[PDB]
Amino acid sequence: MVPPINCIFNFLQQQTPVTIWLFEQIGIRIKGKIVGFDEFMNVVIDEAVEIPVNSKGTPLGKILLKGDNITLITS
Amino acid sequence: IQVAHSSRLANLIDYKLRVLTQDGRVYIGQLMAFDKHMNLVLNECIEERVPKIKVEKRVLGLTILRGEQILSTVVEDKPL
Amino acid sequence: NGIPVKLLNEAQGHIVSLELTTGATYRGKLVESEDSMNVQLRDVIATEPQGAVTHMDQIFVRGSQIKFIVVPDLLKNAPLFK
Amino acid sequence: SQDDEYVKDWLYDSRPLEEDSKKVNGTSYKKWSFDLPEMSNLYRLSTPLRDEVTDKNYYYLFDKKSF
Amino acid sequence: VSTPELKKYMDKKILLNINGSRKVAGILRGYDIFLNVVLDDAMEINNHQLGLQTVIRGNSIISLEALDA
Amino acid sequence: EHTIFTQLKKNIPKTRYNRDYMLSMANIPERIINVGVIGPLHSGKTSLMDLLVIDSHKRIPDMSKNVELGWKPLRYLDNLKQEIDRGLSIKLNGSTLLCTD
RNA sequence: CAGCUUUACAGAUCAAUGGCGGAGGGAGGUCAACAUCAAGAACUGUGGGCGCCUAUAGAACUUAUAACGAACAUGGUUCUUGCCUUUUACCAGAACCAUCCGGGUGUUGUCUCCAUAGAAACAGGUAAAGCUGUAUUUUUU
Ligand SMILES: Nc1nc2c(ncn2[C@@H]2O[C@H](COP(=O)(O)OP(=O)(O)OP(=O)(O)O)[C@@H](O)[C@H]2O)c(=O)[nH]1
Ligand SMILES: [Mg+2]
Repeated sequence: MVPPINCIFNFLQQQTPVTIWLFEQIGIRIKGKIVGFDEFMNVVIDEAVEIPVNSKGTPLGKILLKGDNITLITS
Repeated sequence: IQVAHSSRLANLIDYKLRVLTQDGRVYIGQLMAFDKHMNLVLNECIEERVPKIKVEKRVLGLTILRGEQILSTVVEDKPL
Repeated sequence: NGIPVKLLNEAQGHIVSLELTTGATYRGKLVESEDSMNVQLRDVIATEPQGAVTHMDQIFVRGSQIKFIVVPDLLKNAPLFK
Repeated sequence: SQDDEYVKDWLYDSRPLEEDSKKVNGTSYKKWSFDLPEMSNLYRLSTPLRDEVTDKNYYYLFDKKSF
Repeated sequence: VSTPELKKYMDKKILLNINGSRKVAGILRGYDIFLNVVLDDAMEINNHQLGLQTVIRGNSIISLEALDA
Repeated sequence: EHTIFTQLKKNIPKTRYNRDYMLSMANIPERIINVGVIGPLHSGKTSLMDLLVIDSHKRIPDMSKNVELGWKPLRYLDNLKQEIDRGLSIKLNGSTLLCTD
């Protein structure tokens, strides 16, 4: 068994290709690699990229995204 | 419509209550149980939606209404 | 403890209906319930908001999404109230 | 007036409690309702005549049924 | 504190209904008190997979349906 | 009439909850526990059962004054003439009780 | 400590209305009379569907090592025995039965000793009694 806290600790140490979907949001996705972790689901992401959905690679950098509006993570 | 000048919700329990909902429906019936989170248990709940003309109507009976999806409460009628 | 949530968990086993925030109704045997209404069903018909019925074996739901739950006429009788 | 501090005053009476309106029904003398310590006193006093056998098993093959 | 009893659904594929009519297929890996589903990623709704191992947030869950019996 | 006794009547002692509800509940499994209380001689298991039953029902006929008070135990689940007079539970005289957790 | 609900206050307007009203004692008594207490574990009423079935209210007392009594006699009839031999009187067992000494409640009434008010709330305040109260994923940030 793996709780989300432990799977994100794998994503923390690895820093492998993450793709993030967003809460109350279908129009945009993110593509980066997990760098931080809070006690809440707040995670800072370096090498992040704004990726509009397959209904292109748009510009985005390193971001502290407020993690209460997360949907997906996959490193 | 008539009702006593009541202090709080629990004092007027088992009264026929028009209860609004955030999705547009209104649930009308005699309330059995309330909660800290405003979850309600209507004895003779009746599902009444407002479609885009005239009222939609349906009978449910004993049902739990979750509190989060409530708009407000209104007294429709007396007990018995 | 929540006296409506009390009723829900007491209603386990009966053929109960369930509509969510999405407006998609359900109907079948209940299995599990908790403080946060983490509902499970069996033999559940799953009517979509349009009216498209899809029969399925089981389902699990989160409490935040739940709107209202149709309980039978048996819980009217006993024994939670008095 | 120390061990036998409560009953001593009334233990030797025609009707043990003529009045004592709390402890008995009245003067009809039908019912009674003592407090604890006086009951204790009575018990202690009754040591010679008291039943003095708590182990209900004791009457084994010596009950009325057995007889 | 009340742990959602997903040990009946542990190591089984599940059709997770999530925000905006989106679906997630995938075998279950674990969970927490907030219902955050740790699962092996599969095809997302014709159909296409994003990621290998995923962690879905509880707030975004609409439902989760028993694909496997 | 008879000596080795039960109720033998229309008016069974009324329950606090209603037996219709109990039977309804008994429609589904995962909601019918078969307890079968067990133990040594004079564990008190029959007395425990009696306590449960009394708790459940309103007024029993057999629950006399003394038993209500709690001098004698209302051994409600030793119905047999013998099981009384002998002072032992001897056969299975269980009960179906809609029990609140 | 805050909210609500209840009571003793002071005066209130006293409408609003309630409710305690077409408001009316208590404690006892070696005091009565009446009912009644061994029965499918057992009682009674109420409705309804045809003496009964079916839902509804109720139920003091006495009990489950079974009994009103944590107690204990007597009399009769038979049957059996003993002492005997003729009966009473008896021995002590049985089965039946009765009598008696008492008991319980419940209801009436009397007898006694104490009594002895035909109106208080609302607006609050004072003080006291019964419950509740002290955002960062599923309720409300
Ligand atoms: N001191 C004490 N005695 C008890 C307690 N519970 C029961 N007893 C006594 O011990 C006996 C045990 O309870 P019963 O129900 O009579 O016996 P039982 O459980 O039927 O025993 P079985 O016949 O073997 O099932 C009772 O008859 C009581 O006298 C207790 O809590 N404390
Ligand atoms: Mg002669």
